Amino acid sequence: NAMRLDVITIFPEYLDPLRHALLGKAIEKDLLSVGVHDLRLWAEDAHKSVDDSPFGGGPGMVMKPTVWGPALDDVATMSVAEADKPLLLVPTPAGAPFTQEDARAWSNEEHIVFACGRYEGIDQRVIEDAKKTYRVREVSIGDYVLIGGEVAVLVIAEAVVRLIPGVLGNTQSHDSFSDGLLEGPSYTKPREWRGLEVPEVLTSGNHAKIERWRREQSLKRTWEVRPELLDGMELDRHDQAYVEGLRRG
Amino acid sequence: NAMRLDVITIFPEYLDPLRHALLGKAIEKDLLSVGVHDLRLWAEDAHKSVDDSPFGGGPGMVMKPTVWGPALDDVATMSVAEADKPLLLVPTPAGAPFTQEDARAWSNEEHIVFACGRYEGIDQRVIEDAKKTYRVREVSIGDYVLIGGEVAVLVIAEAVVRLIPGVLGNTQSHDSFSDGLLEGPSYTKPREWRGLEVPEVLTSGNHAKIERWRREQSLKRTWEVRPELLDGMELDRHDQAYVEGLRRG
Ligand SMILES: Nc1ncnc2c1ncn2[C@@H]1O[C@H](CSCC[C@H](N)C(=O)O)[C@@H](O)[C@H]1O
Ligand SMILES: Nc1ncnc2c1ncn2[C@@H]1O[C@H](CSCC[C@H](N)C(=O)O)[C@@H](O)[C@H]1O
Repeated sequence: NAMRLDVITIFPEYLDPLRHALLGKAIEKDLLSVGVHDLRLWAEDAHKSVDDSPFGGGPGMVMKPTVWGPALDDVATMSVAEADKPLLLVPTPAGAPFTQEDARAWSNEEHIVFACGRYEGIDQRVIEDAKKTYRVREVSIGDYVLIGGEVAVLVIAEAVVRLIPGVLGNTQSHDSFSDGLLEGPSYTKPREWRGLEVPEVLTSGNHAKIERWRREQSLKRTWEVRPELLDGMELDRHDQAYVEGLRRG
Repeated sequence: NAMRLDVITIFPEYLDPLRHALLGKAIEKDLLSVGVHDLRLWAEDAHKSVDDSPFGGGPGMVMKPTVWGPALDDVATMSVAEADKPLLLVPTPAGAPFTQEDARAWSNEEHIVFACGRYEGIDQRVIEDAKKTYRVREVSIGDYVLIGGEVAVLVIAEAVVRLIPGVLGNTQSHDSFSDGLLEGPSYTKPREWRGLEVPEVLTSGNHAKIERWRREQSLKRTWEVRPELLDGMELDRHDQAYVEGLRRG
């Protein structure tokens, strides 16, 4: 019943946070099992080389199929119709964007393997050949350029594992994007701090007005920061009139 | 001349990867200085409490202004006109998206402080009050929900620090999104592996044809995975005709 994550990387230590904070707690609840594997275990030469110059010339290095292929073959055997193949996630800025829908889908997986790139990335034939053994997804965490895939593993792992029942715990298991909108601001005690008062509606005890305030603040934050998300929705008169009030200042 | 990063968190150990791989090398080149601070140092009660129930009712916990405010005040003094204030980055899924343009801008900063949220996040008054001391940016790394802000610090740090001269090193300092397109696939030796041959143009030595192939493959990957990015560009006849050939199959 535990999700198994296997990560193949030249920097195993980068994945130490998979055993910290909430994911570490998930392991102690038998909800998560983590294996981190040094890609160099599969390098044959004495130099433990994992990369080589790109075909076509040009700078940089590309990771070697003769190392990656055996590594992926071996890790797949660690606890065929497509649905029965394990999932292989390959972080790359040229992959389809990671979405909350992906996180929900992947929370159902029994076994996720991650292939972590560095340098120019992994020879593309590794990804194609891996389809014989895995369901393969290339995935970008956003429109920006990282140094390696390891940090993207940590991102995806957080978003996926927190959707496994029991991981968040009784207090946080109850978010942004859920209804197409960003979440608004939150407040706690004291009522007044450094001259700033919590919105008075929140101390009114009136559940209907508090709930409307929360909706307004979500519309307002979305309008401020991601107004194009509102263009994709049909707002009712209450919400549309509120947003028009923002546009008029 | 070194960029200083200070991170405030209830899980300092999560930031251990700031001293691994390339960022660890950057520290050893005097290009980066990292401080990680336990938020609980600023908790007053014997219980070292950093969070409390939200105003308005409802589940979850919100991090306390009476802990965050002093923490941010103290860390700002660690090596006023707006431009002279340090930059405070506050990861939140309700923040403006992190972009490569942000990464370029922030690579010029002398001092970046990160406030890492957990639970429902940080009382919003902390963010507003912090504007007296910092230039403040709320930033989302993507449209998905994480457990804490620590992993988003690792993401932003990779994307920013790799733009500091000297960090990538002579071999990788020369990417996706640079021209609005995703990068295409890369290949290395051997020419044939598991029945898959590297594209023959790449072994032709013809630089003009190789360069055109690289452009086509970038257009193709973008069309496959992010076709809306092509809608935002005026492609010339060579590129538009190529993409139309993809649409016709
Ligand atoms: N936005 C992103 N999402 C997921 N992984 C990323 C990423 N940015 C970089 N990476 C990881 O970091 C590695 C090196 S960056 C590869 C850079 C390439 N020249 C390009 O710009 O397309 C990638 O192979 C991938 O594993
Ligand atoms: N996409 C994202 N980008 C940056 N930080 C994120 C993030 N998702 C979660 N976080 C971090 O994780 C913390 C807890 S998640 C807060 C969840 C909130 N109820 C909501 O859905 O809006 C946030 O406060 C932030 O620090």
